[PDB]
Amino acid sequence: KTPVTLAKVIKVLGRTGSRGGVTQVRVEFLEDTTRTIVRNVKGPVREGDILVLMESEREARRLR
Amino acid sequence: TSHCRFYENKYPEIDDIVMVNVQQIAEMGAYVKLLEYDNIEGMILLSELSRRRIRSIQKLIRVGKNDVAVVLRVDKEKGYIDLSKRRVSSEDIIKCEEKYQKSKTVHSILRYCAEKFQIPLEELYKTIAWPLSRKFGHAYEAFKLSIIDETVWEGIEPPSKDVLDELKNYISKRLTPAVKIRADVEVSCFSYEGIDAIKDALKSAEDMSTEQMQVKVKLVAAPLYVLTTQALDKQKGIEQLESAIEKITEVITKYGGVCNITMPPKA
Amino acid sequence: AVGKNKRLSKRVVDPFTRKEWYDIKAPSTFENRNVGKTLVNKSVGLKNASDSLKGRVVEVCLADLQGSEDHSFRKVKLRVDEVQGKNLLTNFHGMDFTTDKLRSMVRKWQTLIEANVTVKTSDDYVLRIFAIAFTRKQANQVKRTSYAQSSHIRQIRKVISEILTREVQNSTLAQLTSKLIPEVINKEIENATKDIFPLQNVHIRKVKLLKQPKFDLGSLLSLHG
Amino acid sequence: DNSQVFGVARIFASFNDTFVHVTDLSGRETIARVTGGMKVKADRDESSPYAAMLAAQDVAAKCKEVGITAVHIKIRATGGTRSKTPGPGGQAALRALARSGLRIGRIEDVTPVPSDSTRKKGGRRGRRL
Amino acid sequence: PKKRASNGRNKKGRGHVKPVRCVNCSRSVPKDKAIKRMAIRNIVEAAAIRDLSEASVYAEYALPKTYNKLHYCISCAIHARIVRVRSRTDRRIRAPPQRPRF
RNA sequence: AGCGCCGUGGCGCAGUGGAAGCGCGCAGGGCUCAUAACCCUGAUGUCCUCGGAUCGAAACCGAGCGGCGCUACCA
RNA sequence: CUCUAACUAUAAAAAUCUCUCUUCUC
Ligand SMILES: [Mg+2]
Ligand SMILES: [Mg+2]
Ligand SMILES: [Mg+2]
Ligand SMILES: [Mg+2]
Ligand SMILES: [Mg+2]
Ligand SMILES: [Mg+2]
Ligand SMILES: [Mg+2]
Ligand SMILES: [Zn+2]
Repeated sequence: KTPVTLAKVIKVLGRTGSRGGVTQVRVEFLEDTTRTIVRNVKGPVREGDILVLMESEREARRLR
Repeated sequence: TSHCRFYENKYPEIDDIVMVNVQQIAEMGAYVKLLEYDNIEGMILLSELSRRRIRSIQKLIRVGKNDVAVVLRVDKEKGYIDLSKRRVSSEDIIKCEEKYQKSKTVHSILRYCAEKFQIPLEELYKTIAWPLSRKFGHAYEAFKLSIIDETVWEGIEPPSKDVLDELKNYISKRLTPAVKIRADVEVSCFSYEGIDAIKDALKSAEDMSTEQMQVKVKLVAAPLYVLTTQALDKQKGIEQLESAIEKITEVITKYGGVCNITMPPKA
Repeated sequence: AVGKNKRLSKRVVDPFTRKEWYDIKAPSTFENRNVGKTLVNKSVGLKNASDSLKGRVVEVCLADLQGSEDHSFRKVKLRVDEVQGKNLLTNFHGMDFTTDKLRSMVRKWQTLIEANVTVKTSDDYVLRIFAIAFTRKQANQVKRTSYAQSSHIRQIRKVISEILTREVQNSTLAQLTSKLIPEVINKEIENATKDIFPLQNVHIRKVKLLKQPKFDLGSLLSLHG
Repeated sequence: DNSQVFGVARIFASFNDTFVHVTDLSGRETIARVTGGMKVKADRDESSPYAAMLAAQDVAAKCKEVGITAVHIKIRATGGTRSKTPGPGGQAALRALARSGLRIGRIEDVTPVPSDSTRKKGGRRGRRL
Repeated sequence: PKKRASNGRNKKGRGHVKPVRCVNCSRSVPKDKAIKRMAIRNIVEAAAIRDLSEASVYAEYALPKTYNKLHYCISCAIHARIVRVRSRTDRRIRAPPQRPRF
């Protein structure tokens, strides 16, 4: 099964990770834009970009 | 051709044990072939690889050789296996390797028969091997019974009875041992006639030696007499040696002496 | 995970087909007489299901039994005692707060007041009642604590004891519970203690049933229906 | 009340291997015992939020198929003498139950509290890692 | 030398006090030199409050808060950053950090 | 004397049945300011001797050698 | 001359060290 969802990132909540490569993204689900999640992105990204996810409810904590 | 599964299905089941060979380690770990099931690949990434801290990468993996393994997840669409090696207890590893040894041994005989008759090994496993593993829990025990009892083959549908005949031949030639049953008898006599008593005792004992099972009471010491025989069913030697005990007690309870049992019959 | 080695020191069935739903009926003290549902194994003679239910206890929010939201913190333990088949009768077994309300309720810079009392009701019910109260900063306060001298604690606690024991040793459990649901006892406590100390936030917590005489079938009948 | 068939979650959430175990509203008949360790392997993610999520989805499916629709949730830390703090998987399990169909009512903390008795494990200086 | 005229404990004339156990490492410490924190927080995280409010019966649920006064030994307290090493003139200031979010 | 074993790459273990194995050793370089710990990589063997079965024996076994623990010096 | 709200998720291991002390006066 492929329950991927597209979420448009609206805010970059700074950067985290051991070496400092992964970024906080506040994504907003393209379906039902009422909902917002924070997640962790490898690679550069700006506001307005969209992301593809398999897991949807996983709101992972800060990597450390 | 060497191929085919050792167990029922082709895919490994969840939460089971296998033993796999390693051939290659790229970056995340080793995706390796299995020698307990079929021949597909399954991966161990580095997190579930070494119980100890990850210090030696190549020393503990030893590309080219076999090692115990445990399957976590199965993807029953394509043939992908998730597998580990840390998570097998010290108690477990020995039964793991024993099951592998049994599965490997049963493989070669049917390999020989398939090569000789040009029958796919899959067919031989489907016809004779799998119903034996259902009947007896495992096929090697089935072949051990086949050496002893011809009836274990009764109910199987061979692809040809010539397979049965040559398999009888090769099992009798290859799997042949007849465990030795030994015991120790204590002669505690303080009596008058004991040597002639012992002579009559061994006469009676060795008179019971059958064609297929021969009992001899060898001398190693005066009080300790060691009883040796070879039992092929591992279930007659005990009774014959208890018969020898009955003979010796009946002989010496009337000559005046005393005799006792130190070690009863045992494999 | 396969972790466990199998220290042994598939008979599969559908275990929940052997189970059935029974309704819950609450005593007439509460407005919402129907509480919920309960799952019981099917009636197999010699260990009948009716025996299986009898003795079950349950925790129910007092709002769910009153419908109001000023009772958002209390809960009632109910004990089943009677069987009708496809419908069961539960008796009051105790009352308690919610932990959240009580832990929020105790605060720094105010001495709490606790009172135990063991009582005999009108009929036979050996009960025990716990009372919790707190001092109060009066609406003029600049001495910015609200502590109370030990003698005032002894006096107030003795008042709590007399009021609780007097009220409870008068009536059967039902009249007591009906008095409890609006906490008339709370209001009378703060009324009789305000002479000594302001004694804010008086309440009654963790009322326990300790002993009941025999069966009292008729009263339980009267309380349901 | 439109016949919401209530149940109870009774979440147990420690620093290790959170538990989700639905019983009847009476707290006697088990429904969907499935635990934190059931759906994770490395045994380290036992307390991880994802473990709680997976166990929660399994419980949600089993609970919906048996018949319980609304679930009353109680979170229990390790409690007793041990550490008083809700497990990290508790929040994840609660959120996951909240999403997956089953309705929610009357969440409260049930973690036991002693009267500071039965001296806690560790010694005087305690764990001196 | 004399670093702490109050000796940290805040004891000053009571002989001895009962010792509490660290909620992290169980280091027994006198209750007064036993830096303490209130665990006043909502039972559910702010990341899921709506996820509960809409997906639950009884609209406008009270959303209860959990309460705790945890006790930290000074070793674990300084390691886990709840208490912070402060400059010599700064050790005077007993005032809290002025309402973290003002 | 018979039994219960064993026969090593330098030492220790191991499967015995698909045919040179791992640690401890040692040489070399690697980390280190530097030594030790730790990384990695090598050059060396009749897995004791004669046979017999085997597509195959170092491996299954016998007919013998050497080293052992007992039984026990067994007129 | 005027008011009490925001709360998070850190612990693998790391032993040892040889010379040599040279000064202040218009
Ligand atoms: Mg240390
Ligand atoms: Mg330390
Ligand atoms: Mg100092
Ligand atoms: Mg000094
Ligand atoms: Mg202090
Ligand atoms: Mg004094
Ligand atoms: Mg030294
Ligand atoms: Zn501590």
